[PDB]
Amino acid sequence: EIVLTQSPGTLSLSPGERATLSCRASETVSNDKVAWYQQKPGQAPRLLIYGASSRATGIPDRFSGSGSGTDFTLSISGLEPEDFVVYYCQQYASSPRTFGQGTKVEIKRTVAAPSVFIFPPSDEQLKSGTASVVCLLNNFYPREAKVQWKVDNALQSGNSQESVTEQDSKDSTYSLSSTLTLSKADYEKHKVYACEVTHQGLSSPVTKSFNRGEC
Amino acid sequence: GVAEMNPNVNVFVPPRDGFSGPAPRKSKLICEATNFTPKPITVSWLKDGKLVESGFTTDPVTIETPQTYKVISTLTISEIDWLNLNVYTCRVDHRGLTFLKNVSSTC
Amino acid sequence: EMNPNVNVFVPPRDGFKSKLICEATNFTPKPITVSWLKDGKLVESGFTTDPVTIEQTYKVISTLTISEIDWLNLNVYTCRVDHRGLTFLKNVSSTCA
Amino acid sequence: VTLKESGPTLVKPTQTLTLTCTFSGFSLTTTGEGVGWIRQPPGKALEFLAFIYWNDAKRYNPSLQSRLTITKDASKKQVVLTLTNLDPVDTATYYCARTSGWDIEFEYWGQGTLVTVSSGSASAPTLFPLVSCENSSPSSTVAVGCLAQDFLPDSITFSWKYKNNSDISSTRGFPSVLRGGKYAATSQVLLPSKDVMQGTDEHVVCKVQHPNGNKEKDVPLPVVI
Ligand SMILES: *[C@@H]1O[C@H](CO)[C@@H](O[C@@H]2O[C@H](CO)[C@@H](O)[C@H](O)[C@H]2NC(C)=O)[C@H](O)[C@H]1NC(C)=O
Repeated sequence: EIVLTQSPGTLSLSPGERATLSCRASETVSNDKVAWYQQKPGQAPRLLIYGASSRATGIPDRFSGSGSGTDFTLSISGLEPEDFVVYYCQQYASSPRTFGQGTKVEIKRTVAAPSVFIFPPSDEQLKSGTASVVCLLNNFYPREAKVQWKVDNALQSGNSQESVTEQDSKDSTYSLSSTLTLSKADYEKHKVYACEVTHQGLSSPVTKSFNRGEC
Repeated sequence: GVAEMNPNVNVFVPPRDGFSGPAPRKSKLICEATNFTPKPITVSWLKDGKLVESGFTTDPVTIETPQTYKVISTLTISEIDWLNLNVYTCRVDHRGLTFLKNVSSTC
Repeated sequence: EMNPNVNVFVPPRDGFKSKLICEATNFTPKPITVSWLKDGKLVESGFTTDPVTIEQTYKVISTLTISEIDWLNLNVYTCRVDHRGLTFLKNVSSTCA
Repeated sequence: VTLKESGPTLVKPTQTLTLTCTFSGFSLTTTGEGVGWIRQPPGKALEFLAFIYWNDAKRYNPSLQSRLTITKDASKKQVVLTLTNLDPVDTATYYCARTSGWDIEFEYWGQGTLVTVSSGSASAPTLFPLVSCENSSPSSTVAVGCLAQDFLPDSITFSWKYKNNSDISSTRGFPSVLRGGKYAATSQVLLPSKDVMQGTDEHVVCKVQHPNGNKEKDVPLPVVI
């Protein structure tokens, strides 16, 4: 059992610069049989380098591998927009083999203030016995952001899944949606529902709320 | 993205001594709508059944709890036309509803 | 430096409370003060001044709240305009009253 | 060299799952060549299930030992995978690859197939209107969305049209999340404020193309101007 941990989880790079990916192994690998893989969301993963030193057919020469033992580093010269995908390091000397956590690289951009909107549940949806309150964040950077739900001054926990979109191809920004789920009877026992959004580019937190019956 | 109210039509006319300048003297007419919602509104001037297509300027709608707006329009008129007992009518179109107000110099 | 024109509008002869509009146009510079008078007495409340707009010339409009009964009682209303140290007074009254 | 996967798109928990990896263009006769299965749950990394070498040599993962079986049929040139004791947390997309030697591992990858493991049934999606309650802050623009709920499997495409059947470029698609045995997703659209204060059209239609029904609910705009 060889545990592979990759750090950092997310890194922000710029086109044309150099990116270094680190792969940590829990023990030495015989014959340095470590390979790297490239995977794009939607499509299928593709092999780039096998044995950490030999490239495969149809792979550009800008990808270079180095290191041995328990430390391996992947260096890429001439970063391209299409290369901002997730990369995994894997060793095939274990039998059975194991895969690492993987690292995601994003395009570096400036900080943009997000937009917060809250939609109260519709009357038709209330008839089904389930109420869904959404909290939308759009055009923010970096991806790291805290979304907290506060209703009647009581902080909620253990009831938010949280969905986040991928990086925009033309805007390079991120968006996420937070959904509040509660019982219909519990909904009638609360008046004000608000989600708090905290951002690095905002001096003070912005809070949005609504009054039951006015929407 | 609370209430809807029908627009109110008010017409302002110059007094008997409100005409000045070289002969022929000219004055202005003011038609204003207040406490109306939604914002869009159409302002037109009618003179003895004839639409006025020149000599008028309408100020942009500005904000004066239901939201309220106000609109100010100015039409240039001649003293001779006023003395001929001509009737000036302000045409207001709002959400498909038409409101007309008739004013005259007769007591 | 051009003296501002003083014009006061009156309610229609055949009926409409109402409002009084005093307009000063073709004046320079932009700052200007407009007040209202009632039978030669200073008005302390019931009047508002709209922000000055650009028609270089400027336009300023003032609104005075009046009652229907007092207007036709031959009350004297005067619009006072102060500009470049000059004061202009215009007296108006109802034609039919 | 190419690979193709196939199997059921919906399987109930605590049952038997069977997948077939269809490959053509090579034979599993030379040494070093082998076939392996790699799965990846959404939002997670790749997971190694098992690998089979030549001469009927198979390897299994100790974490999943005594739970998977590997069988090969040279006549049909396709490996058969059997999965027992299905669990909702094990839902992932399964891929198979060919190793062209001892050092070149997983040189060619196929396309994969989504195998959803949910106790529920493939019911028609349910749409719910969304009315914005924002006030005292019109800002640059406003947003309006459409709540597609109770759909399975997750395959939905969103298109926004006006009352006069116009075209809108939203491109705002949120991924689905498993909540209470069902996938939930939200879709929004950004529209300029000026266009809202214009045409008398007070509503727009939300359209979803799911292979369980062609319902389309409309969201009435509140209009601000
Ligand atoms: C459907 O109605 C909308 C009204 O909301 C039309 O949108 C207007 O027309 C122009 C020209 O197409 C658009 O670019 C603008 O968004 C709208 N105009 C203004 C002034 O806001 C839309 O064009 C109509 N569809 C068709 C096919 O005519």
